[PDB]
Amino acid sequence: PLEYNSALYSRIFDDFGTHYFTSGSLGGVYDLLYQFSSEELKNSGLTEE
Amino acid sequence: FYNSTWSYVKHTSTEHTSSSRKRSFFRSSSSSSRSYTSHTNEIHKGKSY
Repeated sequence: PLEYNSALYSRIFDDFGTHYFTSGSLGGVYDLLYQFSSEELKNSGLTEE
Repeated sequence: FYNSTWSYVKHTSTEHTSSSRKRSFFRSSSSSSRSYTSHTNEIHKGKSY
């Protein structure tokens, strides 16, 4: 609308957001977390009586 | 994962031996042997992945 109607403008930012890129970089993100946990017990017992 | 393993052996033996010779113009021999064995083996395993 020509007259200010907050709702119908707000729709604009809903649909297209508030800003555009004047410049930027494109590429890819490789993000890895690996976490290994290990635990061993051994028991040996011998009696002669 | 956990992998759990128990192994038990109990070996027991008990023995008795007796001899008794007597002479009094009557002659005698007396003898007793008693042997006991109790043997227990247990193996227990739990494996979860």
